Amino acid sequence: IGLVGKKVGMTRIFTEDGVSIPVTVIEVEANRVTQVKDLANDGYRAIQVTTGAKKANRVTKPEAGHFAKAGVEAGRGLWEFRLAEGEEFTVGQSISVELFADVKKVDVTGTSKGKGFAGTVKRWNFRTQDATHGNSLSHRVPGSIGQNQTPGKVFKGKKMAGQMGNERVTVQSLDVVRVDAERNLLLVKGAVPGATGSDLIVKPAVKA
Amino acid sequence: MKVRASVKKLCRNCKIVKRDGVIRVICSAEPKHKQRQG
Amino acid sequence: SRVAKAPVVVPAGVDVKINGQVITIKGKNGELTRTLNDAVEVKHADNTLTFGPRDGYADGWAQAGTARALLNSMVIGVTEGFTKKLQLVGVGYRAAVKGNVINLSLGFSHPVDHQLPAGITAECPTQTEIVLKGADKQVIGQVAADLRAYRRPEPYKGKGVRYADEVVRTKEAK
Amino acid sequence: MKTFTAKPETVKRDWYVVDATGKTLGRLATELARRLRGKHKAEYTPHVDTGDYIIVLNADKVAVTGNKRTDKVYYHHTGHIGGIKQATFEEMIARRPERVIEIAVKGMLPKGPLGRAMFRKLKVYAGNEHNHAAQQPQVLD
RNA sequence: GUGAAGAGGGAAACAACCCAGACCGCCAGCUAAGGUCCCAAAGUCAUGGUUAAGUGGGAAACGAUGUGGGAAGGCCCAGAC
RNA sequence: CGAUGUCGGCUCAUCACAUCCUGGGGCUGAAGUAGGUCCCAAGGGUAUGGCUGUUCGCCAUUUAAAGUGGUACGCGAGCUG
RNA sequence: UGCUGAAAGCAUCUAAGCACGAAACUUGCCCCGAGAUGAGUUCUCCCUGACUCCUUGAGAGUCCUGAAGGAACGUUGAAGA
Ligand SMILES: [K+]
Ligand SMILES: [Mg+2]
Ligand SMILES: [Mg+2]
Ligand SMILES: [Mg+2]
Ligand SMILES: [Mg+2]
Ligand SMILES: [Mg+2]
Ligand SMILES: [Mg+2]
Ligand SMILES: [Mg+2]
Ligand SMILES: [Mg+2]
Ligand SMILES: [Mg+2]
Ligand SMILES: [Mg+2]
Ligand SMILES: [Mg+2]
Ligand SMILES: [Mg+2]
Ligand SMILES: [Mg+2]
Ligand SMILES: [Mg+2]
Ligand SMILES: [Mg+2]
Ligand SMILES: [Mg+2]
Ligand SMILES: [Mg+2]
Ligand SMILES: [Mg+2]
Ligand SMILES: [Mg+2]
Ligand SMILES: [Mg+2]
Ligand SMILES: [Mg+2]
Ligand SMILES: [Mg+2]
Ligand SMILES: [Mg+2]
Ligand SMILES: [Mg+2]
Ligand SMILES: [Mg+2]
Ligand SMILES: [Mg+2]
Ligand SMILES: [Mg+2]
Ligand SMILES: [Mg+2]
Ligand SMILES: [Mg+2]
Ligand SMILES: [Mg+2]
Ligand SMILES: [Mg+2]
Ligand SMILES: [Mg+2]
Ligand SMILES: [Mg+2]
Ligand SMILES: [Mg+2]
Ligand SMILES: [Mg+2]
Ligand SMILES: [Mg+2]
Ligand SMILES: [Mg+2]
Ligand SMILES: [Mg+2]
Ligand SMILES: [Mg+2]
Ligand SMILES: [Mg+2]
Ligand SMILES: [Mg+2]
Ligand SMILES: [Mg+2]
Ligand SMILES: [Mg+2]
Ligand SMILES: [Mg+2]
Ligand SMILES: [Mg+2]
Ligand SMILES: [Mg+2]
Ligand SMILES: [Mg+2]
Ligand SMILES: [Mg+2]
Ligand SMILES: [Mg+2]
Ligand SMILES: [Mg+2]
Ligand SMILES: [Mg+2]
Ligand SMILES: [Mg+2]
Ligand SMILES: [Mg+2]
Ligand SMILES: [Mg+2]
Ligand SMILES: [Mg+2]
Ligand SMILES: [Mg+2]
Ligand SMILES: [Mg+2]
Ligand SMILES: [Mg+2]
Ligand SMILES: [Mg+2]
Ligand SMILES: [Mg+2]
Ligand SMILES: [Mg+2]
Ligand SMILES: [Mg+2]
Ligand SMILES: [Mg+2]
Ligand SMILES: [Mg+2]
Ligand SMILES: [Mg+2]
Ligand SMILES: [Mg+2]
Ligand SMILES: [Mg+2]
Ligand SMILES: [Mg+2]
Ligand SMILES: [Mg+2]
Ligand SMILES: [Mg+2]
Ligand SMILES: [Mg+2]
Ligand SMILES: [Mg+2]
Ligand SMILES: [Mg+2]
Ligand SMILES: [Mg+2]
Ligand SMILES: [Mg+2]
Ligand SMILES: [Mg+2]
Ligand SMILES: [Mg+2]
Ligand SMILES: [Mg+2]
Ligand SMILES: [Mg+2]
Ligand SMILES: [Mg+2]
Ligand SMILES: [Mg+2]
Ligand SMILES: [Mg+2]
Ligand SMILES: [Mg+2]
Ligand SMILES: [Mg+2]
Ligand SMILES: [Mg+2]
Ligand SMILES: [Mg+2]
Ligand SMILES: [Mg+2]
Ligand SMILES: [Mg+2]
Ligand SMILES: [Mg+2]
Ligand SMILES: [Mg+2]
Ligand SMILES: [Mg+2]
Ligand SMILES: [Mg+2]
Ligand SMILES: [Mg+2]
Ligand SMILES: [Mg+2]
Ligand SMILES: [Mg+2]
Ligand SMILES: [Mg+2]
Ligand SMILES: [Mg+2]
Ligand SMILES: [Mg+2]
Ligand SMILES: [Mg+2]
Ligand SMILES: [Mg+2]
Ligand SMILES: [Mg+2]
Ligand SMILES: [Mg+2]
Ligand SMILES: [Mg+2]
Ligand SMILES: [Mg+2]
Ligand SMILES: [Mg+2]
Ligand SMILES: [Mg+2]
Ligand SMILES: [Mg+2]
Ligand SMILES: [Mg+2]
Ligand SMILES: [Mg+2]
Ligand SMILES: [Mg+2]
Ligand SMILES: [Mg+2]
Ligand SMILES: [Mg+2]
Ligand SMILES: [Mg+2]
Ligand SMILES: [Mg+2]
Ligand SMILES: [Mg+2]
Ligand SMILES: [Mg+2]
Ligand SMILES: [Mg+2]
Ligand SMILES: [Mg+2]
Ligand SMILES: [Mg+2]
Ligand SMILES: [Mg+2]
Ligand SMILES: [Mg+2]
Ligand SMILES: [Mg+2]
Ligand SMILES: [Mg+2]
Ligand SMILES: [Mg+2]
Ligand SMILES: [Mg+2]
Ligand SMILES: [Mg+2]
Ligand SMILES: [Mg+2]
Ligand SMILES: [Mg+2]
Ligand SMILES: [Mg+2]
Ligand SMILES: [Mg+2]
Ligand SMILES: [Mg+2]
Ligand SMILES: [Mg+2]
Ligand SMILES: [Mg+2]
Ligand SMILES: [Mg+2]
Ligand SMILES: [Mg+2]
Ligand SMILES: [Mg+2]
Ligand SMILES: [Mg+2]
Ligand SMILES: [Mg+2]
Repeated sequence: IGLVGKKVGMTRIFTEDGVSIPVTVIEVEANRVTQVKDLANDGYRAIQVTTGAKKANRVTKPEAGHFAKAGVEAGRGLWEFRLAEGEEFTVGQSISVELFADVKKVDVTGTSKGKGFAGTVKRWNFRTQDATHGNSLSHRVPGSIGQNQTPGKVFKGKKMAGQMGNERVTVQSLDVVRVDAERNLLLVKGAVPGATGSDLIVKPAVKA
Repeated sequence: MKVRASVKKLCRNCKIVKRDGVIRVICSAEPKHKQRQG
Repeated sequence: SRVAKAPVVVPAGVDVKINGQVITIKGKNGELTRTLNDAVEVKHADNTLTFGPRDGYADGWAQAGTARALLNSMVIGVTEGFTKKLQLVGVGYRAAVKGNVINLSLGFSHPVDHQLPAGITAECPTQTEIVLKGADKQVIGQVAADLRAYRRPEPYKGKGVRYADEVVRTKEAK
Repeated sequence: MKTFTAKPETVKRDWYVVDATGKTLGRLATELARRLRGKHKAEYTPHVDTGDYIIVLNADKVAVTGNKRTDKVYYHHTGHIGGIKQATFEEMIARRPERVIEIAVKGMLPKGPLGRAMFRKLKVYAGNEHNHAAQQPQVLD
């Protein structure tokens, strides 16, 4: 199915033969089920979960009630996962990191680090025009953005300057290294999106 | 096969057929005489 | 026209039924069903079957003459049961049947397990020969055509899967 | 002497059902578009939406002559750099059977606010069941 | 001949093509070109055929047991193809 | 003509298919390897240098390939000159 | 490329019918996405006081109540012009 977990930086695991494998330390606390959606009411089968612990004043009543419907404590944020027909869960159940004990690889989804207003050099890997040889006020500019009279217009999806990052991105089929049950951790090989403290939706690899 | 615009019966065993709109000249003796179109 | 004007004989122990246009012929080998074309009109007249072209429709004789020649084969199928004799030519080529799955080894890196749709009875008198039987000419012919299509005759040594009746043109090296 | 024009407030709109099973697409779509517009009514006014509400159930079972089941194509652009998407009459029914009658009627209705207003009147459906039992939609042929 | 110096209806849009020459008004009727299932006024008109290619709704030499009409020309009961 | 900046390069591209590579097929004077030609196929990919303002071209060395064209012989209120 | 099979005693992949068949096409993978005005669904939360007036209209008031929640303000951020 999948679990929600905060990103807690990166380390490396030295294997006894020698190889130092770079790992991202994902803390994955008891992900507790707030709601179970089904075909009769909703038209699809899914589960809504929660994690962490939000201060009671910060949780509003429309969500304070929503948690009382289930019986669980008010976790910070809510996320949904689609069920793969066979499995079925109940409201108030606590899903832990032990689900990834069996799996080998995982897709990790997160929110990428915000680079703000980025230019075409950084954003789209555009080439910087000649830094000298007569160049006038146009080193890092995009150059042309179209043709002439024929279109007489710029085409849609033209690669231009704009907001870069702060977008949800997915890294697929990262190899799981260690699944720590006692500290509630999930060590995955490589790097996953977002900064330390950003939330990560970790789930089993669709590309098997 | 050939896709010439003027297919014709080359040898004796050549046979004209209209498959899916297109005229074809299928042959038993020589596969060289197999030809489409026209 | 000419085929259409030649009644199909129906031997004893061959239950024929005409559900409007949907024909059902049951026999000893297998029960066969044929959804026939709307332009054809078919009836029972004495022992034999009759196939008439419908008035109003453009191409009748062509459609009916087909029904005739189909049901002719359909009656022979349920009575006798058709067979096809395939042979595998070339060293290292092997054919062995386990149940309803033909294990073809045809010089590949993986032994090819061909499945048999419908009532098709597969046999092997020798290790390099496949004799398969059944009710329909259609399914037999197709199965045979796939079993062939895995390795067609090489026009040099005649290597591959061949029909027994088929002649193959080989040529010299140049 | 100031001839009659149908005043919206006074327009008494009616509900209908049409089973499109085995019907010719265009010949259905036409007779729909004539009704939706309110041509059949003797108080027809071109600037007022006088026509009737229609429910077209069993849209997927609509019939077409010749080889148009495969040959008839429905093109549309995505508004993108080189994005021209086509879908044949089969492929269209495989994904979205409502779109077939929709597009066949929309082309036959006028183009503009009232034309879009008289499209809304139409209610296409893939399944035989319709949830507009509340209006007592009478049978039309 | 038309435009130039002529509006109006038709030919999708289209000075010169087809129809036709605006003195002004009317919420009258008959017709021209061109049209009459829907966009859009009027035939889902009548009868007899053709077309199966979506031809109609761009094109040649040449190619083809497509498919309709015809007018002829090669054989039978010694039974031809 | 009361001004539509004309070659080449850079930057940025986009479409066509008459396909250079990669994918699927027919024939072959197709043993295999490698071709030859033809057919369908536009998803993606498609050199770096020397010389010259060059486009092109020749040459050196790579590459699976180093496609042919349209886009004001694309692109100067984007650069160069 | 075939299978069965006429029209056309046969023959032939097709006219009924039936199987295969590619980086193309539709999905599958990632992202945005109910302003999808056709504005979908689920879930939770909150408001349960009176009087006038008239053309008794989806009306206009007059005090009284001000909720859920939001915005504003502050400290700010691996968010950001
Ligand atoms: K607030
Ligand atoms: Mg619930
Ligand atoms: Mg759904
Ligand atoms: Mg606290
Ligand atoms: Mg408080
Ligand atoms: Mg808040
Ligand atoms: Mg969310
Ligand atoms: Mg989602
Ligand atoms: Mg996310
Ligand atoms: Mg940031
Ligand atoms: Mg960069
Ligand atoms: Mg980068
Ligand atoms: Mg550079
Ligand atoms: Mg540079
Ligand atoms: Mg300068
Ligand atoms: Mg300067
Ligand atoms: Mg400078
Ligand atoms: Mg300046
Ligand atoms: Mg310019
Ligand atoms: Mg324009
Ligand atoms: Mg891996
Ligand atoms: Mg050609
Ligand atoms: Mg074909
Ligand atoms: Mg594309
Ligand atoms: Mg003059
Ligand atoms: Mg005029
Ligand atoms: Mg005029
Ligand atoms: Mg006009
Ligand atoms: Mg014209
Ligand atoms: Mg003109
Ligand atoms: Mg005009
Ligand atoms: Mg005239
Ligand atoms: Mg006059
Ligand atoms: Mg005059
Ligand atoms: Mg006059
Ligand atoms: Mg007047
Ligand atoms: Mg009169
Ligand atoms: Mg009149
Ligand atoms: Mg006329
Ligand atoms: Mg006409
Ligand atoms: Mg119009
Ligand atoms: Mg109009
Ligand atoms: Mg008009
Ligand atoms: Mg009309
Ligand atoms: Mg009628
Ligand atoms: Mg009639
Ligand atoms: Mg007729
Ligand atoms: Mg014509
Ligand atoms: Mg043409
Ligand atoms: Mg000719
Ligand atoms: Mg000819
Ligand atoms: Mg004829
Ligand atoms: Mg003729
Ligand atoms: Mg005749
Ligand atoms: Mg005559
Ligand atoms: Mg005659
Ligand atoms: Mg000037
Ligand atoms: Mg001037
Ligand atoms: Mg000027
Ligand atoms: Mg100029
Ligand atoms: Mg110049
Ligand atoms: Mg240069
Ligand atoms: Mg250069
Ligand atoms: Mg570029
Ligand atoms: Mg093309
Ligand atoms: Mg060529
Ligand atoms: Mg090459
Ligand atoms: Mg490759
Ligand atoms: Mg291959
Ligand atoms: Mg090839
Ligand atoms: Mg090949
Ligand atoms: Mg080869
Ligand atoms: Mg090799
Ligand atoms: Mg050679
Ligand atoms: Mg080659
Ligand atoms: Mg050629
Ligand atoms: Mg091509
Ligand atoms: Mg293209
Ligand atoms: Mg390309
Ligand atoms: Mg492309
Ligand atoms: Mg494309
Ligand atoms: Mg694709
Ligand atoms: Mg790319
Ligand atoms: Mg390139
Ligand atoms: Mg060079
Ligand atoms: Mg030098
Ligand atoms: Mg070299
Ligand atoms: Mg090489
Ligand atoms: Mg090579
Ligand atoms: Mg080469
Ligand atoms: Mg080329
Ligand atoms: Mg070129
Ligand atoms: Mg152009
Ligand atoms: Mg051009
Ligand atoms: Mg040019
Ligand atoms: Mg030019
Ligand atoms: Mg050019
Ligand atoms: Mg230029
Ligand atoms: Mg160019
Ligand atoms: Mg330029
Ligand atoms: Mg500038
Ligand atoms: Mg200078
Ligand atoms: Mg100079
Ligand atoms: Mg046959
Ligand atoms: Mg004939
Ligand atoms: Mg055959
Ligand atoms: Mg299938
Ligand atoms: Mg298939
Ligand atoms: Mg193939
Ligand atoms: Mg493959
Ligand atoms: Mg594949
Ligand atoms: Mg690939
Ligand atoms: Mg998304
Ligand atoms: Mg959304
Ligand atoms: Mg989403
Ligand atoms: Mg909504
Ligand atoms: Mg929304
Ligand atoms: Mg908008
Ligand atoms: Mg919508
Ligand atoms: Mg609605
Ligand atoms: Mg009250
Ligand atoms: Mg009151
Ligand atoms: Mg008033
Ligand atoms: Mg009110
Ligand atoms: Mg009131
Ligand atoms: Mg009130
Ligand atoms: Mg108060
Ligand atoms: Mg108070
Ligand atoms: Mg207040
Ligand atoms: Mg207050
Ligand atoms: Mg209070
Ligand atoms: Mg408050
Ligand atoms: Mg509050
Ligand atoms: Mg909020
Ligand atoms: Mg706030
Ligand atoms: Mg705001
Ligand atoms: Mg602030
Ligand atoms: Mg600060
Ligand atoms: Mg700051």
